Amino acid sequence: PQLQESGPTLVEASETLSLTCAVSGDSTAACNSFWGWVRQPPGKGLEWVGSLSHCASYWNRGWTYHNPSLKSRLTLALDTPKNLVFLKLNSVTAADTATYYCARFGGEVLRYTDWPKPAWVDLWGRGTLVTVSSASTKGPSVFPLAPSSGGTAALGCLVKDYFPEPVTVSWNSGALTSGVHTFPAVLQSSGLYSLSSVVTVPSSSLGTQTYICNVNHKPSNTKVDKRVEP
Amino acid sequence: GDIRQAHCNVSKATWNETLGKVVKQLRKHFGNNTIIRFANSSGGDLEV
Amino acid sequence: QIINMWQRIGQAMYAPPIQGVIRCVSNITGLILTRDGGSTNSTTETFRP
Amino acid sequence: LTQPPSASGSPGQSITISCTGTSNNFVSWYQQHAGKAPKLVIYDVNKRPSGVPDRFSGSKSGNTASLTVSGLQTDDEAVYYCGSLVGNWDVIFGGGTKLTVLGQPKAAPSVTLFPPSSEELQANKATLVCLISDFYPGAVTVAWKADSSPVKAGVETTTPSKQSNNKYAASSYLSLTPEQWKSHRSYSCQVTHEGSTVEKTVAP
Ligand SMILES: *[C@@H]1O[C@H](CO)[C@@H](O[C@@H]2O[C@H](CO)[C@@H](O[C@@H]3O[C@H](CO[C@H]4O[C@H](CO[C@H]5O[C@H](CO)[C@@H](O)[C@H](O)[C@@H]5O[C@H]5O[C@H](CO)[C@@H](O)[C@H](O)[C@@H]5O)[C@@H](O)[C@H](O[C@H]5O[C@H](CO)[C@@H](O)[C@H](O)[C@@H]5O)[C@@H]4O)[C@@H](O)[C@H](O[C@H]4O[C@H](CO)[C@@H](O)[C@H](O)[C@@H]4O[C@H]4O[C@H](CO)[C@@H](O)[C@H](O)[C@@H]4O[C@H]4O[C@H](CO)[C@@H](O)[C@H](O)[C@@H]4O)[C@@H]3O)[C@H](O)[C@H]2NC(C)=O)[C@H](O)[C@H]1NC(C)=O
Ligand SMILES: *[C@@H]1O[C@H](CO)[C@@H](O[C@@H]2O[C@H](CO)[C@@H](O[C@@H]3O[C@H](CO[C@H]4O[C@H](CO[C@H]5O[C@H](CO)[C@@H](O)[C@H](O)[C@@H]5O)[C@@H](O)[C@H](O[C@H]5O[C@H](CO)[C@@H](O)[C@H](O)[C@@H]5O)[C@@H]4O)[C@@H](O)[C@H](O[C@H]4O[C@H](CO)[C@@H](O)[C@H](O)[C@@H]4O[C@H]4O[C@H](CO)[C@@H](O)[C@H](O)[C@@H]4O[C@H]4O[C@H](CO)[C@@H](O)[C@H](O)[C@@H]4O)[C@@H]3O)[C@H](O)[C@H]2NC(C)=O)[C@H](O)[C@H]1NC(C)=O
Ligand SMILES: *[C@@H]1O[C@H](CO)[C@@H](O[C@@H]2O[C@H](CO)[C@@H](O[C@@H]3O[C@H](CO[C@H]4O[C@H](CO)[C@@H](O)[C@H](O)[C@@H]4O)[C@@H](O)[C@H](O[C@H]4O[C@H](CO)[C@@H](O)[C@H](O)[C@@H]4O[C@H]4O[C@H](CO)[C@@H](O)[C@H](O)[C@@H]4O[C@H]4O[C@H](CO)[C@@H](O)[C@H](O)[C@@H]4O)[C@@H]3O)[C@H](O)[C@H]2NC(C)=O)[C@H](O)[C@H]1NC(C)=O
Ligand SMILES: *[C@@H]1O[C@H](CO)[C@@H](O[C@@H]2O[C@H](CO)[C@@H](O[C@@H]3O[C@H](CO)[C@@H](O)[C@H](O[C@H]4O[C@H](CO)[C@@H](O)[C@H](O)[C@@H]4O[C@H]4O[C@H](CO)[C@@H](O)[C@H](O)[C@@H]4O)[C@@H]3O)[C@H](O)[C@H]2NC(C)=O)[C@H](O)[C@H]1NC(C)=O
Ligand SMILES: *[C@@H]1O[C@H](CO)[C@@H](O[C@@H]2O[C@H](CO)[C@@H](O[C@@H]3O[C@H](CO)[C@@H](O)[C@H](O)[C@@H]3O)[C@H](O)[C@H]2NC(C)=O)[C@H](O)[C@H]1NC(C)=O
Ligand SMILES: *[C@@H]1O[C@H](CO)[C@@H](O[C@@H]2O[C@H](CO)[C@@H](O[C@@H]3O[C@H](CO)[C@@H](O)[C@H](O)[C@@H]3O)[C@H](O)[C@H]2NC(C)=O)[C@H](O)[C@H]1NC(C)=O
Ligand SMILES: *[C@@H]1O[C@H](CO)[C@@H](O[C@@H]2O[C@H](CO)[C@@H](O)[C@H](O)[C@H]2NC(C)=O)[C@H](O)[C@H]1NC(C)=O
Ligand SMILES: *[C@@H]1O[C@H](CO)[C@@H](O)[C@H](O)[C@H]1NC(C)=O
Repeated sequence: PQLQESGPTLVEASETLSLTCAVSGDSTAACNSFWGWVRQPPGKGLEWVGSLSHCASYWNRGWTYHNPSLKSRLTLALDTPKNLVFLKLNSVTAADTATYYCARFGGEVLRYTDWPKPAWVDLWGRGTLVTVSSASTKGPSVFPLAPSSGGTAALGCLVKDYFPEPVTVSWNSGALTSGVHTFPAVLQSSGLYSLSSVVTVPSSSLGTQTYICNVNHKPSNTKVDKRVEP
Repeated sequence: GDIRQAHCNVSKATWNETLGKVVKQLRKHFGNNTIIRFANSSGGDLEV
Repeated sequence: QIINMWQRIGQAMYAPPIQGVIRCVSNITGLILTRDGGSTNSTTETFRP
Repeated sequence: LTQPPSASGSPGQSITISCTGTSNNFVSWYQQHAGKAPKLVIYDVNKRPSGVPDRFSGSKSGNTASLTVSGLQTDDEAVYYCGSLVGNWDVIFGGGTKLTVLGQPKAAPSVTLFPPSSEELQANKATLVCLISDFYPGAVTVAWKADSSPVKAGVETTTPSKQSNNKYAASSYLSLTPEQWKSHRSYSCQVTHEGSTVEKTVAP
C-alpha cells in the first residue's frame, strides 16, 4: 500500500489549490477505511483536513467530513474507478502553506453504529510541500548585525525577505571555520523566506580588522558583501 | 454499515387519526358508549 | 431467511441475501383483528391483531 | 489535546509521555522523524500495529492518555503526536511531544538577542531576532515581552535543528513597526527550557 501525492508545489495567493493522491495496492471502493488529507504547516503540529467515503446507508449517497474552519474553502472528492483522491482549496492564503499528506483513516468504518466513526490515520503518504505566495522570485535584503560577552562577543549578518531557497553565507569568504554558525530558513506570513548567521570573535580583534559576510543567491542573482560595525 | 436491528416506521399523527375514525365505527355495533382498548398479539406462531 | 408459510411441511424456502440496504414504502390499507372471548360482554371490549 | 513540549531520556531508560482532553478510547499516537512523514505507532489505546516493537504501549487513565517507550534507542528520536475522535466525526491532534535520544550531555540553552539595525530602520522596518543554541532536549518554547507586558503579535518561531556539535539550535523572528520600537524602551525575549527560562533584553 503506497500513497503518492501530486499537484502544484507553488501556488499564488487567493487562488485555488488542487492536489491529487494516487493510491496503489488498494481500492478506494473498499469500505474498510476513509480517504482524506492531513496537512502539517512548516515546523508546526498536525491538522486534520477532512475525509469521505462513498460507502453509504439508506438515507444518503455517501459520507463527507470537513474540518469546521476549512469547510468553506475546501472540497473533497473520491474517484472510485480510477482509485484517486482529490483536494481543492478555494481562496488560498500564505497561511495555508503546509506539507500536505494523503491520509487513510482507520476506525469504526467497517462496522459502525449510526454514522461511521474515523479516528486515526493508519497509512500515510510521503507528502508534498505547497507554498502559497502573492509575489515572484525576490532578492534578499542584507543588513549587518552590530554586536556589543565573556571575552569574546558574537556578531552576524541578517538575511531578510527572499524566495526561493537556498542562500549561502560565508564569513570573509571561508576564512574562518572554527566559531562559525548559520541558522536555517524561516517562512514568513507573506510567503517569503528568511535566515541569519553568527560568528564568535575576540574583542581584541575589533579595530581596523573588520568582518564581512559573503551572501550568495543563485535564483535572484544576488552576491552582496557587507561590513559589520558596532 | 449501521449495526442495527431491522425497523418499521409509522407516523404518529397518521396512525392516530385513522384510529379515531375507526374506533367510532365499532360503536355502530358495540354501542354508542363503551371502552375499546387495543393490545398486541396474544400468542402463537411467529406468523401470527 | 428460512420460512414455511401456509403451514407447509416438506418444503422450506431459503430467501437469498440482498446486496446493499433495502428500503421500501407501502400503503397500510387494512387490518386483521380479533375480539377477546372473556366477557364481561356488557362492560368493555378489547381488540387484537 | 495538550501534549508536553519536550521529553528526554538515556538509551535503555523508559519514557512515559501523556495527553489530556481524551474522553473516549479512540486515542492514537504518531511518530514523525524530522524531514519525513508521520507513522502511526499505536491505535485504539494500547493495541499495537504491524512491525511495531512490543516496547510501545498505550494507556488511558481518566481524561489522561499515555504512551510509554521502554529501552530507548537512536531510531526513537522524533516528534510524537497524539490524536483522538471528538464529538460526532471530527478528529484533532495535540501539539505533539518531541522526544530526543541524543548523545550526552544535557546543557542550558544560550541566548543572543540582536536589536534592529540603523539601515533596517531606514526601510521603515524593525525586526528583532533571538538566537537560541546549545540546548538539550531539542524542543524549546520562546516568548516575547515589551518593558513588562508580553507581545503576542509578529511572532515567528521555527522548529529547532541539530548542529555539528550535536547541540540543537533555533531562531525566533519578531517583526514590528519602528513606531512601537522607539516608544517602548526595552524589549525582552524569554526562552523557556525544561521549566527554567533564559531571558535577554535590548534598548536603543
Ligand atoms: C424512522 O424514524 C426515525 C426518527 O424517529 C428516523 O431517524 C432519523 O433518520 C434521519 C436520516 O435517515 C436522521 O437525519 C440525519 O441525521 C444526521 C445526524 O444528525 C445529528 O447530528 C447533526 C450534526 O450535529 C453536529 O454538528 C452540528 C453543527 O456543527 C452541531 O450543532 C452539533 O452539536 C453536532 O456537533 C458535534 O459534532 C461536530 C462534528 O463532529 C463537532 O464539530 C462539534 O464540536 C460537536 O462535537 C445534528 O445537527 C442533528 O441535530 C438535529 O436533530 C436533533 C434531534 O434531536 C434536533 O434536536 C436538532 O435541532 C437538529 O435538528 C443530529 O444531532 C444528519 O447529519 C443528516 O444530515 C446530513 O445528511 C443530509 C443528507 O441529505 C445532508 O443534506 C445534511 O446537510 C447533512 O450532511 C452533513 O452530514 C453528513 C453526515 O451525516 C455528511 O456526510 C455531509 O457531508 C454533511 O457534513 C457536513 O456537515 C457536518 C455538520 O452537519 C460537518 O460535521 C461535516 O464536516 C461536513 O462539513 C440527517 O439529517 C435523523 O437524525 C434520525 N432521527 C432520529 C430521531 O433517529 C429513521 O431514519 C426512520 N427510519 C426510516 C427507515 O426511515
Ligand atoms: C453499501 O456498501 C456497498 C459496498 O459493499 C457500497 O457500494 C459502493 O458504492 C459506491 C458508491 O456508489 C461505489 O462507487 C461507485 O463506483 C462506480 C464504478 O463501480 C464499478 O467499479 C468499481 C471499481 O472497480 C475497480 O476496483 C475493484 C477493487 O479494487 C477491482 O476489483 C476492479 O477490477 C476495478 O479495478 C467496482 O468496485 C464496482 O463493483 C460494484 O458493483 C458491482 C455491480 O456493478 C458489484 O457486483 C460489486 O460487488 C460492487 O458492489 C463496479 O464494478 C462509479 O461509477 C461510481 O461513481 C458514480 O456514482 C457515485 C454514486 O454512486 C457518484 O457519487 C459519482 O459522482 C459517480 O456519479 C457520476 O458518474 C456516473 C458514471 O460514472 C454518472 O452516471 C453519474 O450521473 C455521475 O455523473 C455526473 O456527475 C459527475 C460528477 O459527480 C459529472 O462529472 C458527470 O459529468 C455527470 O454530471 C461510484 O463511485 C462502489 O463501487 C460500491 N461498491 C463497493 C464495493 O464499494 C454502498 O455505497 C453502500 N451503501 C448502500 C446504500 O448500498
Ligand atoms: C407495495 O408497493 C410499493 C410501491 O409500489 C412497493 O415498493 C416498491 O419496492 C420495490 C423494491 O422491492 C421498488 O423497486 C425498486 O425500484 C427502484 C426505482 O427503480 C427506478 O429507478 C431506477 C433508477 O434509480 C431506474 O433505473 C429503474 O428502471 C426504475 O425506473 C430501484 O432503485 C430499486 O433498486 C434498489 O432497491 C432494491 C430493493 O428495494 C435492491 O434490490 C436494488 O439492488 C437497488 O438497491 C441498490 O441501489 C440503491 C440505490 O438505487 C442502493 O442504495 C442500494 O444499496 C443498492 O445498491 C447496492 O446493490 C446493487 C445491486 O442490488 C449494486 O448494483 C450497487 O452497486 C450496490 O452494491 C428497486 O428496483 C419499487 O420501486 C417500489 N415502488 C415504488 C413505487 O417505488 C412495495 O414493495 C410493495 N410491498 C410489497 C410487500 O411488495
Ligand atoms: C417514510 O419515509 C418517507 C420517505 O422518506 C417519509 O415521507 C417523507 O417525509 C419527509 C418529511 O416528513 C418529506 O420531506 C420533505 O418533503 C418536502 C416536499 O414534500 C421538501 O420540501 C422538504 O425538504 C426541505 O426540508 C429538508 C429537511 O428540512 C431539507 O433538507 C430540504 O433542502 C428542504 O428545505 C428547502 O425548502 C425550504 C422551504 O420549505 C427552503 O427554505 C430551503 O432553502 C430549501 O429549499 C422535506 O424533504 C418527504 O417529502 C416525504 N416523502 C414522501 C414521498 O411523502 C415518511 O415520513 C416516512 N415515514 C415514517 C413513519 O418515518
Ligand atoms: C392525534 O389526532 C389529533 C386530532 O384528533 C391531533 O391533534 C392535532 O394537534 C395539532 C397540534 O399539534 C392541532 O394543530 C393546531 O391547530 C390549531 C388550529 O389551527 C392551532 O391553533 C394550534 O396552534 C395547532 O397548530 C390539530 O388541529 C389537532 N387536530 C385536530 C383535528 O384538531 C394530534 O396531533 C394527533 N396525534 C399527534 C401525534 O399529535
Ligand atoms: C406484547 O406486549 C406485552 C407487554 O409488554 C409483552 O409481554 C411481556 O413479555 C415478557 C416476556 O417475553 C415479560 O417478561 C417477563 O417479566 C416478568 C416480570 O418481571 C418475569 O416474571 C418473566 O420471567 C419475564 O421476564 C414482560 O414482563 C411482559 N410485559 C409485561 C408488561 O408484563 C409481550 O411480549 C408482547 N408480545 C410480543 C409478541 O411482543
Ligand atoms: C398509496 O396511496 C397513494 C394515494 O392514494 C397512491 O398514490 C397515488 O397514485 C395514483 C396513481 O394513478 C395517482 O393518481 C395519485 O395522484 C397518487 N396519490 C397522490 C396523493 O398523488 C400510491 O400509489 C399508493 N401506494 C401504492 C403502492 O400504489
Ligand atoms: C345511541 O345514540 C342514538 C343517537 O346518536 C340514540 O338515539 C340512542 O338512544 C343511543 N342509544 C343508547 C344510548 O343506548
